Amino acid sequence: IDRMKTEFIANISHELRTPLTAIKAYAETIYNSLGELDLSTLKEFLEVIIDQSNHLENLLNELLDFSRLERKSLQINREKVDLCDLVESAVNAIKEFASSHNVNVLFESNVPCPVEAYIDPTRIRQVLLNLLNNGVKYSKKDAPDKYVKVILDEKDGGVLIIVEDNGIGIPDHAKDRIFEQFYRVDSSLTYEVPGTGLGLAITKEIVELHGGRIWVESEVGKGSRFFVWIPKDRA
Amino acid sequence: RIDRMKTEFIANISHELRTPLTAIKAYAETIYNSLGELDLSTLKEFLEVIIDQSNHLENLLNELLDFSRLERKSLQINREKVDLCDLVESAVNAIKEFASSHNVNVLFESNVPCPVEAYIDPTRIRQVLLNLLNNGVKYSKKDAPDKYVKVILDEKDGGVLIIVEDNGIGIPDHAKDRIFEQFYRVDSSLTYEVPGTGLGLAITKEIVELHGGRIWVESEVGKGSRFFVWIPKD
Amino acid sequence: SKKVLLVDDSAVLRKIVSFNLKKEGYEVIEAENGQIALEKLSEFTPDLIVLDIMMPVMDGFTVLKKLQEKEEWKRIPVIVLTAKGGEEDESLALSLGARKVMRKPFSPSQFIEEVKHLLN
Amino acid sequence: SKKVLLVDDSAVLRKIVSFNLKKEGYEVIEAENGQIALEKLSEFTPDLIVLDIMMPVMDGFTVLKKLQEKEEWKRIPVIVLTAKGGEEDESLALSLGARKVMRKPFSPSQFIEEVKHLLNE
Ligand SMILES: Nc1ncnc2c1ncn2[C@@H]1O[C@H](COP(=O)(O)OP(=O)(O)O)[C@@H](O)[C@H]1O
Ligand SMILES: Nc1ncnc2c1ncn2[C@@H]1O[C@H](COP(=O)(O)OP(=O)(O)O)[C@@H](O)[C@H]1O
Ligand SMILES: [Mg+2]
Ligand SMILES: [Mg+2]
Repeated sequence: IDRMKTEFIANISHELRTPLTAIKAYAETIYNSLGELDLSTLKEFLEVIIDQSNHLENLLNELLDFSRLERKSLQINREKVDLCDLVESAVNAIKEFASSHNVNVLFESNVPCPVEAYIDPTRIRQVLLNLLNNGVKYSKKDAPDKYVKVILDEKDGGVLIIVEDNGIGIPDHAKDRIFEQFYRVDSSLTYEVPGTGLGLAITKEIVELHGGRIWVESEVGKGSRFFVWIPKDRA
Repeated sequence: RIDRMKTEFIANISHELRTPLTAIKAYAETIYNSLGELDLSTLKEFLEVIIDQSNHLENLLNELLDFSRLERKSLQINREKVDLCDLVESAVNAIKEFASSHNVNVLFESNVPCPVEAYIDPTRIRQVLLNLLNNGVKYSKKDAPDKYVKVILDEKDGGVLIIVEDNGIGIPDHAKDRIFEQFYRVDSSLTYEVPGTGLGLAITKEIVELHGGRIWVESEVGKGSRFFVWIPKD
Repeated sequence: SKKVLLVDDSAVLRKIVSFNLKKEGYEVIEAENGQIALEKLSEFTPDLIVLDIMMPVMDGFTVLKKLQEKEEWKRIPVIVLTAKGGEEDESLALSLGARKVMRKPFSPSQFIEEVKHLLN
Repeated sequence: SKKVLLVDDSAVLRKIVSFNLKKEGYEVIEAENGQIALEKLSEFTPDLIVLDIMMPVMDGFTVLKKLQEKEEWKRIPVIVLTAKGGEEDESLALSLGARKVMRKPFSPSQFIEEVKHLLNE
């Protein structure tokens, strides 16, 4: 609505200034310290600027994809993708971000691979990355056994991917509103976790463009489970 | 009002911050992949671009943060005795580079003798002066040798009348009312490639109105534009 | 030996693209907009054109259109390097005659190997 | 010679601040939340505390509060380096006992100049 839009704008400022602080500080340090900076540190500091730019790029791509999905100008080119491979490549991309928060990234499969499916690989990779990122971002604060498990399964003439976690959990009053645009569960736990409230709004629209659905089951303290069903066949 | 501007506004932020990032990323990877093939004067030049492009990037986030504050009724003025006469030259300096970069000349004169004392917040009026100066450069004539942005200082009605004149593209009459609205931009072929959120004037309109002042505009399509800023002295 | 036409309104982006092009021993001639780009084609014929979309005076789609209308300019390879990340933006450029479209922000390493592909 | 307790949940932020602190000659001790910062105060008493606001377990405002109610910690200078760029956020920190507040993004040059000011006081 509006009160949300305002919070949303403030959230963009917050999430975007975190990598900018790094980019700006590391660059000025390299500039001011060329005389007292060995080669491996220079390369390391350069790598931070490059990595922090890539995260900053991904957040801008979230804003762009949302505006395209709002305007209804985003396509969906389907093809014969191996889904068992596609989840694994998505998990490899998160492994670095997962290691920062002490999160394990499991992939189990009930049906035997390879799992054939007629979907857009780029957009389903974006769906999985969003759910995997939320698993890491909204995990427990101090725990030794924090994980994000992706369970692949085949059901109802489709493909049922489940993203399980043992994180903070979602209350029942928020369980409906989590998929809305700009919505975030405002609490004492999630006060310092960055986010716009667009990820699940982008994920719901992408999944529903494929003729599929997404829903959630969660308990506060225990964890959350995100189920996403998509059809297999063309016709 | 409309979740249509909102949708256009989200795209505009993405477009706007995507430029200094393209630079930051390209220059950083270039330095990283070409250490053996860069003299030292270029490495410092390339590092400086990253630094400058980040300051543009940051300025852009302060616009989003200040706007959110204005909307939440969080910003509040701390007034003090300042000389708008220098505070204006200062500002003008801070945009010097952006100007040249656009083949724009930033002038400054005063109809009354300086110094001109006034009880205002120097930080927030600097932000008002910068926004109007930066708009003068942004929306100048596309191909011309005599393009400029002139700031005129004056005293009127027991107040200080700052005018920001230019000879740029101008504004159509149907937009004259809507330019100060949040998220609004004049959509046209001349303002197609120009980046912007539509927050600057909305931010400037709230800052000036918190001081008990007002802002209005006169503009001519092709000739130029003039932004009048009246503020009480004390 | 190889001559590349760099067409972009950002002077910051022209510098870093020209640096990476000159790093591979290519010659670089720059252009501030689409209208200037076409004016310089009377002087010489480039082996590759790096083209931006969003520019004042004349945009990149207009350049891609007019490159096809002239006989001499039609077969010159064009890489579109642009901030416009839409799929319908890409399809328009490819139909207008662009050989490849790369989005901004970009990787200088990936850009240069794609430049090498069209020249070789 | 001078010890500096670095308190921020970001590992990337801690590294670059630690680099500029070590480049002057100051030894640093790191803490990824407010509770660890207070736990490590039992080991040693720093000459300066670089403190973040937003972080899990315990936040910077409650750290700033707890530093004053204990007698041993209340006279240690504190620079608040934080992403919160509001005026009411600054005023709360200064009232809670912080000697200076700096906004992120920050300049390492200006930050070290302020670190020199409080240590050479
Ligand atoms: N895996 C998860 N575990 C716990 N909470 C979640 C999870 N995924 C989403 N949420 C909740 O839903 C809200 C919105 O999430 P999302 O739409 O992904 O945007 P963002 O992550 O940017 O806030 C969050 O505030 C969060 O509390
Ligand atoms: N000096 C000026 N000359 C011409 N047009 C202007 C000027 N200042 C503002 N405008 C018009 O007002 C609109 C909104 O301006 P502003 O609120 O500053 O946002 P933006 O950052 O998008 O320019 C612009 O789209 C522009 O067309
Ligand atoms: Mg452009
Ligand atoms: Mg923090």
